[PDB]
Amino acid sequence: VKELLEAGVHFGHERKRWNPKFARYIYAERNGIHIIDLQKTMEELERTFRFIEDLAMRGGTILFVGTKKQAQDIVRMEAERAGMPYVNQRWLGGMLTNFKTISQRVHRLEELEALFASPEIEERPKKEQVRLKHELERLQKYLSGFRLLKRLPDAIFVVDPTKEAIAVREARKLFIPVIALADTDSDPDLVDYIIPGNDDAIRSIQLILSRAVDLIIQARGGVVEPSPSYALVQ
Amino acid sequence: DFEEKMILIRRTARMQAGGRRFRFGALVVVGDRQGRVGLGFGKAPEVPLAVQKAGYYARRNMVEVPLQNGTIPHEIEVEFGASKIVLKPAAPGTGVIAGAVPRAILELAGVTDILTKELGSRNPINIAYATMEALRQLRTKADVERLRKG
Amino acid sequence: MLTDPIADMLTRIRNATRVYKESTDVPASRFKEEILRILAREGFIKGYERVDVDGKPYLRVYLKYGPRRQGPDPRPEQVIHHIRRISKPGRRVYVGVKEIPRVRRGLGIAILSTSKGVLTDREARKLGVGGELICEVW
RNA sequence: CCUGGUCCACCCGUGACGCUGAGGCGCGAAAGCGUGGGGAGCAAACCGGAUUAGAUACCCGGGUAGUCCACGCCCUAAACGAUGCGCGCUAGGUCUCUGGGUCUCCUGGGGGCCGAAGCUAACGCGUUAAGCGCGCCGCCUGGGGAGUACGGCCGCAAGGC
RNA sequence: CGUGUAGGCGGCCUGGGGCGUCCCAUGUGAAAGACCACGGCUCAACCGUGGGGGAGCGUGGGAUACGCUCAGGCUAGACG
Ligand SMILES: [Mg+2]
Ligand SMILES: [Mg+2]
Ligand SMILES: [Mg+2]
Ligand SMILES: [Mg+2]
Ligand SMILES: [Mg+2]
Ligand SMILES: [Mg+2]
Ligand SMILES: [Mg+2]
Ligand SMILES: [Mg+2]
Ligand SMILES: [Mg+2]
Ligand SMILES: [Mg+2]
Ligand SMILES: [Mg+2]
Ligand SMILES: [Mg+2]
Ligand SMILES: [Mg+2]
Ligand SMILES: [Mg+2]
Ligand SMILES: [Mg+2]
Ligand SMILES: [Mg+2]
Ligand SMILES: [Mg+2]
Ligand SMILES: [Mg+2]
Repeated sequence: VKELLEAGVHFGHERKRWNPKFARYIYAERNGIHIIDLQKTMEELERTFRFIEDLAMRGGTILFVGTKKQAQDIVRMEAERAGMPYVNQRWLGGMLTNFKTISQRVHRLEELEALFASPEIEERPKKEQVRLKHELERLQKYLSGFRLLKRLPDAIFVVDPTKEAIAVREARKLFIPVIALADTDSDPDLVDYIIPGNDDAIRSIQLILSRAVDLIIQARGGVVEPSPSYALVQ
Repeated sequence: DFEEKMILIRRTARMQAGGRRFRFGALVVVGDRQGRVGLGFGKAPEVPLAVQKAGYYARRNMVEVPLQNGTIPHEIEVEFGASKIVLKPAAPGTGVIAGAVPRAILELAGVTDILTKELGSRNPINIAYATMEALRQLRTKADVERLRKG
Repeated sequence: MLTDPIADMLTRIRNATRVYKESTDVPASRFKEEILRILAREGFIKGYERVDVDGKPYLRVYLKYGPRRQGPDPRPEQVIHHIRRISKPGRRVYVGVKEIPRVRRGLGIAILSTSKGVLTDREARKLGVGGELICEVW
């Protein structure tokens, strides 16, 4: 039920823009494309969950990240559907490394969240209205999934690590165990828990992000049907 | 909260239409004297401030100096930049002979019997960074044959 | 054409470990095996076996490295951090017994050919002999 | 027409016969020199014209050696990759020249760019290394004095070492 | 910039010698100084006794991995 799914349409990706480091996880080159061995991908998925599960059943928070369009929303869902922080927009720099300052801007989101429904709006010339509204708008726009826990995540899950290695550095400099879904466009080595697979076709992201968010809640109770995925899915 | 003693402080300067703005630099070492120490370099618009930051960074970046009689496990040499540093352990009851930088660092690291020697560039800053990466590379017969398992 | 196949060998290894690697294959030699036997026997490698690459005898030498680390640059520590040759083909470096070096305070090894086989800093000091100090490893 | 080097393929032959290389020897851009030809264009020098405080210059009109050839000298240089030669070893990517194959691919030599690891004072280097190692040759040891002096050797001289 | 003289440097295997090299034994390495002890002058400086070391070099014996040399073979460097 696993091998059938992925191998259904969820493996083999980046071609000849690879990275010789990530070669212990390759089978061959079909039609010019690098086709990644799934058989080993499993033995790694295993251990990757062996970690998630030994974390979800110990109540620790995880930070999901993906800022590339072919995988923005499909992570906005899975996260809320697991009640976990995430970053859908531009992953601002120094979020984790400078957690005391990026957080000073979430304490400003609610500073407008509680001056939103209020009797003080009666006043304030139209200048500060467009202003404090917009300010709220954007503040919101970037920090939708970045409020939740005011505390350094005990881990981080990520789509394309080399696409957002900036983050991976922050986490790594803090000692935050890193888990991610890398293809051949990425370098293993600097990821603690590896999910070798497709990273652009919106298929494979669902098949892996879902069963991950599912295995999250399987250590809490509430076994359900998967999340909203198909709408314009191909 | 440790020992905290500052190596050197310097005033630097940058040019700008109308004269020379400045800035001050502070190199600081930190230790409990058990085998814990950290190096910290901090620059800021003023003396007091800079020194503060120094300490903060110092604690951020500390190393497990593994003694073995108030001295050191093995003899080492390390080049960081144009600056070479030699570390040789002395028999108990000798003294910690070194220049300001290396000494400083080594006192709070809780050494008491060590031969040193700055070679190459004797730039304080780089002798600092030098010594750290030396200590940072200390091994005991334990952690040694700990890797020669198999 | 290689002058000191040994310093080579050792370099082959020094370079091998630098990026970490299953094995590396020095071309075979009844002296290079000798030397290697003391790396494994003293725990600097997994070992080695004979092989071949089209009629040509080599030594598959399986390296050894430390445990993965935390923080940035998570590459392991090295089992062999340092391996540099003493006696060179341009300056043979011989040593009497009381002259034998004390690598790194016992932590390292001074492999060295002798009148009675390839011993080491401890091994020879015991058998009470000396000879061409071949190299220092740690 | 005469001749050098050099790469590929077949694994056929010899069986370490190798690498480097003080001195020596040869070659060595331009200019320059000797003897003898040659002279269109260009052009040190030199003559004029402007400009200019002046203009032994830059711009313009002329113009001789020279630039060319044969034979003989001279032997210098930013003679530059400012990177001695040989060998082994340490990710790949890209385009380019030229070999070979059961040719959308692989492999061998060569020339470029970006770049792991590593080096580096930094700039940068990076299988065409400035990486990691062995061999052998050359060379550096603060600036000016000075590549000067003296001596020596070479050169017809200029001058060179 | 080449070519090359002397010189330096020398791939895999097997055996003979043992020159380098390594070990043991012994002669030599004066004393004074130095250095560790112990005392002699009130301490000390100076001074005595005793011990312990000293590389080298000669002599005898032994080992043979590496270097050298003689010998037999190989094809991975080199050449054809
Ligand atoms: Mg240096
Ligand atoms: Mg034959
Ligand atoms: Mg030659
Ligand atoms: Mg000419
Ligand atoms: Mg003429
Ligand atoms: Mg004219
Ligand atoms: Mg004219
Ligand atoms: Mg000439
Ligand atoms: Mg050029
Ligand atoms: Mg090429
Ligand atoms: Mg480059
Ligand atoms: Mg290349
Ligand atoms: Mg002077
Ligand atoms: Mg001069
Ligand atoms: Mg001159
Ligand atoms: Mg003269
Ligand atoms: Mg010769
Ligand atoms: Mg005496």
